[PDB]
Amino acid sequence: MIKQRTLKRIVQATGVGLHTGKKVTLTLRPAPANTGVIYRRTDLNPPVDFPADAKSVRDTMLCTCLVNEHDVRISTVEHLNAALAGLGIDNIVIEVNAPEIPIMDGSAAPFVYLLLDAGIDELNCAKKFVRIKETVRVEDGDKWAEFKPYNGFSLDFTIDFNHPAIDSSNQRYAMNFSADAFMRQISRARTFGFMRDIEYLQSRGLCLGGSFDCAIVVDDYRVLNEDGLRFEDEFVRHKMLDAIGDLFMCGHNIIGAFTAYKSGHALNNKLLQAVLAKQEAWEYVTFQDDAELPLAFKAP
Ligand SMILES: O=C(NO)[C@@H](Cc1ccc2ccccc2c1)NS(=O)(=O)c1ccc2ccccc2c1
Ligand SMILES: O=C(NO)[C@@H](Cc1ccc2ccccc2c1)NS(=O)(=O)c1ccc2ccccc2c1
Ligand SMILES: [Zn+2]
Repeated sequence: MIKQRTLKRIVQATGVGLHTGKKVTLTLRPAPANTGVIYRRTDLNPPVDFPADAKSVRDTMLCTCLVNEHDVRISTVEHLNAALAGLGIDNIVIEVNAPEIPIMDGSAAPFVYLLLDAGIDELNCAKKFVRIKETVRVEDGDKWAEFKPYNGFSLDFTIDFNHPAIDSSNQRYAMNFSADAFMRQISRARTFGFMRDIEYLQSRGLCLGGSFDCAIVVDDYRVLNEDGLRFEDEFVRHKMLDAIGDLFMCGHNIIGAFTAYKSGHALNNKLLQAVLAKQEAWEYVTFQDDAELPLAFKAP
C-alpha cells in the first residue's frame, strides 16, 4: 500500500524575510495522518494555523499567501509549497515566528535540503491522489491553463515574461514529474524581477530582504547577477516550480496532464478550484499495491 508521508523529526532553519528584511526562524514538524499541510504563525499569541487549501490562497502584487477567517495572512508560501509537492510530503506543520516564510535564495532548493534533514516517515494510511477524469480548462484573456486525463503527471508550461534575456527557444518547458526530476531540474530555479522595481519597492519600505542573493535581478537589458543564470531557461523553470506549488495547495498529488500558456499563480489556482468544484472531473484514488502507482509518484 502506498502510504502517506510526514517528517521523521523536527528541524529548524533561520533565513531572511523578504518583506521585513528581518531574521525568520522556520520550524518543520511531523504531523499525524490525514491532517495535511498546515502553516502556522507563532509570532502571534495565540498562534494562528492556516491549513493549505485552494480556497484560502490569495495572490498579492508581490507573492502568494494563505488567509484565515479574519484575513490575517501568512505570506511567501509559494516556494516551500513546491518543495513539499516535490518530495510528496502529505502531512506537516510549518511554523514561522514571523508573518512570512524566509525567501532563502529565491528557489525551492534550500527547503529540499531542510526536508532531507527532517527525514521521511511513512504512516499507516493510504496516500490519496487526485485523478483527473475529464478535461478542465480555465482562461484569462489569451492566457490559459488546462488539466487533461493522463496516467502520470506531466507539466507543459509557456512563460508570460518577455525580455532580452529570454530567447524564444527558452520560453517553454515541459517535464514528466518525479521527485528526482523536481530536485534536479526545477528546485534550484530562482524567482526574478527588475532592479528598478526592487529599488522602488525598497524606497517605499517594502521588500527589504530583497537582493541579488534571493533573485535573478535583470535591468531592461540583461541579467545583473555576476554569476548569471543557473540554467539557460531558468525563468520558465521557475514558473514551473511555482505551478507545482500552486497545484499542491489542494494537499494531494494529481494524476493528470497539466498544460499552461502564460499562466501564473492566480490562473493556476483558478484551474485547481475549477477542477475540484466539478465533481465528475476528478476522483480520489489510492494504491494498495505499489505496482500500479504511476512512475511519476515513486519514492525519492
Ligand atoms: O544526480 C543527482 N543530482 O543532480 C542526485 C545526486 C544527489 C544529489 C544531492 C543529494 C543530496 C542529499 C542526498 C542525496 C543526494 C544525491 N540528486 S537527486 O537524484 O535529485 C537526489 C537527491 C536526494 C536524494 C535523497 C535520497 C534518495 C535519492 C535522492 C536523489
Ligand atoms: O516568484 C515569486 N513568487 O512565486 C516572486 C514573484 C515576484 C513578484 C514581484 C517582484 C518584484 C520585484 C522583484 C521580484 C519580484 C518577484 N514573489 S516572491 O518570491 O515573494 C518575491 C517578491 C519580491 C522580491 C523582490 C526582490 C527579490 C526577491 C523577491 C521575491
Ligand atoms: Zn516563484
